[PDB]
Amino acid sequence: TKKATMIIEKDFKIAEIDKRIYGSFIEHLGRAVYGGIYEPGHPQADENGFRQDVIELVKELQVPIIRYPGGNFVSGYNWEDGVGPKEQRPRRLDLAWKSVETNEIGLNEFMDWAKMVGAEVNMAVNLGTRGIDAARNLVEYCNHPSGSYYSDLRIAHGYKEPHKIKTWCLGNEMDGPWQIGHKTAVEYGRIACEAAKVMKWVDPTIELVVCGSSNRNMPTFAEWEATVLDHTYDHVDYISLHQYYGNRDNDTANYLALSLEMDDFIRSVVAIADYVKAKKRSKKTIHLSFDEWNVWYHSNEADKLIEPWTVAPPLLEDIYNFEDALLVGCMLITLMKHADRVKIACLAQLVNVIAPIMTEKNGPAWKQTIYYPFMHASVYGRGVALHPVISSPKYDSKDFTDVPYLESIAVYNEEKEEVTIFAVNRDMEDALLLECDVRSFEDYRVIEHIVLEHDNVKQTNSAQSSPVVPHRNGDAQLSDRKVSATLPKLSWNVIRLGKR
Ligand SMILES: *[C@@H]1[C@H](O)[C@@H](O)[C@H](CO)[C@H]1OS(=O)(=O)O
Repeated sequence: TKKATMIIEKDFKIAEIDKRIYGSFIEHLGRAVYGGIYEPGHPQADENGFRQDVIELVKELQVPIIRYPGGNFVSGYNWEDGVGPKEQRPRRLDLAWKSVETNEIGLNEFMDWAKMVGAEVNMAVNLGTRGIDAARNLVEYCNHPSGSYYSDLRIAHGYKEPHKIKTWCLGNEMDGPWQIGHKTAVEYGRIACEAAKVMKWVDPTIELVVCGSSNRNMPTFAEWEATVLDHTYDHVDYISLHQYYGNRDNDTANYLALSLEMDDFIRSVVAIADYVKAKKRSKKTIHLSFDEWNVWYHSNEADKLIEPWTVAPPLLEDIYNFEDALLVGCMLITLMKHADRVKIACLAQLVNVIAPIMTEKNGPAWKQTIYYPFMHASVYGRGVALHPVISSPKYDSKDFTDVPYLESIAVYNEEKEEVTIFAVNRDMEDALLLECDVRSFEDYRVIEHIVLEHDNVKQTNSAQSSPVVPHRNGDAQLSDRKVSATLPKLSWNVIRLGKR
C-alpha cells in the first residue's frame, strides 16, 4: 500500500457545477439515431418508434442537455429536409459519414425524443454549406410562437408550442480540411458573428456556442480560438473544445495520466477567452463548452471495411474496457476541477457511436464500462466543486512526469447536506490509503463507498454479460474528523458523506 491525504474544506470552493457538464450528443451518424434512439420494428418501441429501453438508460444517466444533429453531419445538412410530411423528405448523400440519410428522423421528432428523456437540446446550425439566412429561419421555426411564415410552418407540421431551444451551436468545427465547407478562422469568425446576430434578433433569450479547434494538435490550435473570439466575442457565450483519448500503445500507466493533458488544455482555452476579453474591454466572461469528449480508438479498423452509401452503417462502435472507464472517471474529475469556467460538456456520443449505451437490432440495450463513472458523476456530482489540496505519491510515464496516483475532487451539496468524494487510484500494483480531513463538515458520516474495479484492464461488457460493474464494498470510515478509505489498485471510487 501507499498513503495519500486530502483536505475537504467547505470554504475553499471552485464554483457551483453547472449540471450541463453532464451533457451528451446525438449525431446523424451510424446507428446513433436509426437503431439507437429510434427503431420502429423493436419489441420495446413506443407509439412514435422510440426504444423504451434506451429511454430508461438515458434517464438513469440524468443527462440534462444533448447536442444535435451534429457534428460533421450538420455542415452539409438542410434542416428543411427533415421536417414536414415524410413523403416530401428527400434522401440525401451525407458526405460527412459517406452514408445515405433518409431524413425519417428530423428536428421535430428529435425534440419529441428529448422530451421523453428529460433533456434540453443544444441545436446546431449549418455554417458549412449554409449561412446566416438559414440560421435565422431555423431559430424562427423553432422558437418564434406564431404569425410568421416559419413559425406557422412549425405549427402546420404538428408542433403548436415553440421548442424554445436555449443553447445553439454556430456550426461544427470548421477548421479541419476534412470538414464540409471548411472555413479559416477569419471566414468562420465572420459568418459566426453575422449568424449569431440574426439568431439573437429572432430570439434574444438564446445563448451561442462558437466552435473551437477540432483538436489540440491542429496546426491552427489556439490561433483559431483567439481569431474566432476576436470576431464574435460580443455576440456569443461559450467557446468549445474537443478531446478524444486512446491506448494504442497498450501503456496503462501513460494512458491514465492523459487527464493531466486535459487539465492543461482547459486552462489554455480559458486563457484565450480571457485574452480576448481584455482586448475588447468586455465585462462579459466567455465560458467553455467541452462539447466532444470520450475515449475513442477501438473501432478504427472495423470502420475501414464499411462500404459507402448505406443506411445506418455500424460506425464508431467502440467496445469499452475497464481501463477506459478509469480514464473517463479521471476526465469527469477534470471537468469538475474546472467548474468555474466549463459550463457545458458533451460525452460524445450517447447511443451506439463511441457510446456508454449500446443496442442490438430487435435485441437488448446494454451499459458499457464507461456508463458507470458517468452515471456516478451525473447523479452524485451536483453542488459546489471544492478546491482539492492533496498530498499523493507520484510516478513518471513515457509522456508525463510527477503523475499523482490519486485523481480526486469533492463536491458539496449544501441543500442535501452531502459531500461526494470522486477518486481514482491509478496505481497498477498497490492500494492507496486515502486520509481526508473533514473537520469543516461537523456531524458528517459515511453513507456509502462505491467501487468500480476489475483484475483485467482489457475486460469489456456485452449484451450477454457485465463482468465490469460497481459494488458497494468500499471500506471508507469516519473517525476523529478524518475519512479513511482504502482505494484498491486501478479503481474508481465514490465516497458519499452526509450530515446525520
Ligand atoms: C467531432 C465531431 O463534431 C463529430 O461529428 C465527430 C464524432 O463525435 C468528431 O469529429 S471527428 O472529425 O470524428 O473527430
